Amino acid sequence: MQIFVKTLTGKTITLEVEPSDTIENVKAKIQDKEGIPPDQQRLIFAGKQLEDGRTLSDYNIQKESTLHLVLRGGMQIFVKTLTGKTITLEVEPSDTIENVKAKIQDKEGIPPDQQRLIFAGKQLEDGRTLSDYNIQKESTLHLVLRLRGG
Amino acid sequence: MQIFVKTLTGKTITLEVEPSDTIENVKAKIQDKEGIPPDQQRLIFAGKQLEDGRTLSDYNIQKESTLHLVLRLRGGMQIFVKTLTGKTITLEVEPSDTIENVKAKIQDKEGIPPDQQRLIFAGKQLEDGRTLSDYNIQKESTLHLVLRLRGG
Amino acid sequence: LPVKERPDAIYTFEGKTYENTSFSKTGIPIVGQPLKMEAYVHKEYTHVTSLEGKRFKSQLEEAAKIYGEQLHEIQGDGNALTTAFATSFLYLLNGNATLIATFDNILIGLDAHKNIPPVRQTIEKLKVKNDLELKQILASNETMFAFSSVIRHLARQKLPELGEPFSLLIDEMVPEEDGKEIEIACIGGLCQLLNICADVIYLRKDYDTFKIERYPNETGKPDLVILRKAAHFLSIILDS
Amino acid sequence: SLPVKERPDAIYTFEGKTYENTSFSKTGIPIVGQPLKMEAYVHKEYTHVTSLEGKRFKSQLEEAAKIYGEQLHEIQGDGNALTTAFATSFLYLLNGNATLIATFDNILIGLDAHKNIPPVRQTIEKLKVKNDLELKQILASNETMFAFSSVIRHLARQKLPELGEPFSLLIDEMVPEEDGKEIEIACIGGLCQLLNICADVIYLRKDYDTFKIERYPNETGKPDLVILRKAAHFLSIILDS
Repeated sequence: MQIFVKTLTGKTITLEVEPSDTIENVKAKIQDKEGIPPDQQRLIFAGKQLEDGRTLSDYNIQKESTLHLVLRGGMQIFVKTLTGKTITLEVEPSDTIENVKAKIQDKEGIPPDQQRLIFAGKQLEDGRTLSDYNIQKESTLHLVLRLRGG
Repeated sequence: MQIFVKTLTGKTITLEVEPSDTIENVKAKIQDKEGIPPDQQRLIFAGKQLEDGRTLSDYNIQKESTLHLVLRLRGGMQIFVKTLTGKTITLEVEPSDTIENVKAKIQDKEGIPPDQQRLIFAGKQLEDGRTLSDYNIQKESTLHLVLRLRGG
Repeated sequence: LPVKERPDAIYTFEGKTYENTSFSKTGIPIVGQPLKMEAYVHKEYTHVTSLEGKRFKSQLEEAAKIYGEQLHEIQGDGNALTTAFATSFLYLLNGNATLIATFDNILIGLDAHKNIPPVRQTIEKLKVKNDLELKQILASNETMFAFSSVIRHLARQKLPELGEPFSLLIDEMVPEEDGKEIEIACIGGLCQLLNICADVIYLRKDYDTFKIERYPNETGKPDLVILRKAAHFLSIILDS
Repeated sequence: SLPVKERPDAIYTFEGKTYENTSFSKTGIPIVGQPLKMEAYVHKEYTHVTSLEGKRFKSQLEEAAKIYGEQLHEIQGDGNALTTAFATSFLYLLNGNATLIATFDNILIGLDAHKNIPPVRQTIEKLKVKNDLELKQILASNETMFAFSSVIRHLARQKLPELGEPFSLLIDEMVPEEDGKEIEIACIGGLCQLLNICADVIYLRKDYDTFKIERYPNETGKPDLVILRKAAHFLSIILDS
């Protein structure tokens, strides 16, 4: 199916997609053609937001359908690497540690299962939330890579 | 971890793997280094066969472990898949293999995803969840492959 | 279908107005003008970064290396398979009186269809090789839509006569309703009926190289070259 | 311990045929291999490469050689490859560097008793004057390099906690005491901090077309060591000047 996407600047573009393509994959195609990074993309269709996990078929998107890029209150935190590199993330108090490691992956290319996160001298568990650790605005987390070998 | 693999000819090979790697992924590494197609590979470790879906950690495989490539079981059924153009594809299957598993083998030889394949036998389209025995597909039987790849 | 989903619809979302577009408003023709492949790649993959896009880009450039430097874009109205076929078929009909007569004889035998008369009038204009008339034919959205719908109707009526698999899967493979996608096997059947050869270029996102589906025999010189870019079809202008 | 059929060198029967597990001692793989051109290593490991993971590793290996050096040392995967690859790259830097030998020797004197400390000290003393031939003999001695590797592990466990977090908190998980237990990459960063040297660790990534360089202790600086991570295994790149 061939769909339409209208950018924030009003430009209209066509995309050759398939019903099974996920929304995350759509944003990747928008970047390949127009250059907008996926982290800046917020897509809507018929007045409903699209999450990276669904597919076009779920939102009954078909040929000639039009998706609109729109502007997005997120909490800013920092993740410092062993060498002192500072990573800036946008998070919510309900986000789990696994979600934060997924955000680190999108910026550093490191799989979540290869990351350790430390806050207040404590290692953070993947299933718990940021609120469980009292991680607030401007808090700084520490990233230590695993990547073990022998 | 660094493991050993011994081919049917006795040659010994090393592989740099990780505990989470699957057996299918190991066979892919064996092909990259030695060239044996994964469909010919039957791996054992400590006298136990290895299934394509499990991982090395499951078989408590670690550093210095040795995997052996062994001959396939006798008595397995050979079937043929003929495309719309007349090309003949040859597969090794068991009566318990599902139609989905057969399409996965077709993918490994033709590079076409299973969800883009139709299989027909006795003028009837075959369902993914049923087995070859459920359709009375015997040794040397011929199935027909019709590609989907729809577009508009 | 719901109002908010329809083309050209206007709605509001979080205090801002949005207007869905359409093929008629964007002016995208049924069959685009001749376009060099390198220009098409720059249009679709100017900022390519994803693995799927890099593979499509390199496979598109390899296809042009083999078959021809130019192509026709095809509107994704759901009939792109028959529209791309008609485009490639018209290049073959240009100046080929014997093939035009064989095609006209098939059209006469088909059940009634509103677009059959205009298609017959069109192929009459190509008995003598005329590149300029072909250009005007391909530039007419109404002419090419008629051609595209006639190929669909033709496939549904004649392919079942070839036997299996077409007798068993015709409705799933070539739906009657306009705008419903068609399976690739339809091209293979059409080549068999018309006694021509086609190469279909299956762009694969899971592999570094494309896959060539050649009909009716895995050997032979192609008369048509159709490219499948996801669930969409384009027509390559075959160079000699 | 572990079942008989799983042990190295074990012989068992499977479907009417006999099979013999191998081992590092039977295959003769040295602790540290001889200098090997990268193109020769790639030909060994990826001569029939077809998978996406292997083609990425192959292209990332060839780019690594373009940047850092044409030759490398293979390292035995006995579970100590991180400290063995570190020792290999470190010995190239110690060759002819009397100042660094003294700094390293001073750390060794302070470490808790260990049988392999005396031989390591005698070895580095033989490198105060640049001697490529002695270095070649050192790296070719399985006994010497195993001793060198185990001393680095012992050294890391004793001294890295003194750097503070994260090492004080994760030392046992990051650098196990038992020989043959894999070590996490942060151990290299700590060692560079203690020894006041710079290292580039080349993380070969199967999910990306390019590798990722982990540089310690600062994301800027000229590397003295170049260590390559190929899956859960480490090799040592011979640094060209």
